[PDB]
Amino acid sequence: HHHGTENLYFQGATMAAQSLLSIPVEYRSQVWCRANLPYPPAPQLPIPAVVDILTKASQALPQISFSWTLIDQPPDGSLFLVWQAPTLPSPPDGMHFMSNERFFNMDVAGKVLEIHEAKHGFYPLSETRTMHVRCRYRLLGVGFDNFWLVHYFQGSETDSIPANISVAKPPHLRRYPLPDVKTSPFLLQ
Ligand SMILES: [Cl-]
Repeated sequence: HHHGTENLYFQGATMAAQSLLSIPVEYRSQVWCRANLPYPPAPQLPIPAVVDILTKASQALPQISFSWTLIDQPPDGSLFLVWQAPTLPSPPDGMHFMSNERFFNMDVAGKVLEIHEAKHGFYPLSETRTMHVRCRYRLLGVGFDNFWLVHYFQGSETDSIPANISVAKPPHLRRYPLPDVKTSPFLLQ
């Protein structure tokens, strides 16, 4: 009646469900399911690098843990491996955008790579011009459909445009300060 779509994804994911239930209800919509790696930071990745990173993560999955955690204003270079349903909205990350996220599809070795590219990213508390890009990648048909590489990096000078939260997406500033909510680790395979 509120959770039918989420429930589909937690049929098999019991540990992940148990961990989310340990979080106060008001923060359950706010957390990412993020791998405990962490990835070394990187500039914008070549497409074959993206495909290799997701492929290696799919092969290593039984030895990689995840925590529910808040992501906020990550520095340029930040790369995360996340578990997320493609039919649910991305949780907040403190970034706002002056343009709509664009969805591209590439064929790589007979597989679909999704590229969700959000240019014109800004941090409204500290930026009056856009300075960032967020990309969300996933690789389909390799048994890793609901896992994503999320990458934050510096925008080009030419793409920088005036920023104003009043017309940005998402439309609401998140509430600060953030609570400490990071769960103990769990497995997803
Ligand atoms: Cl637009």
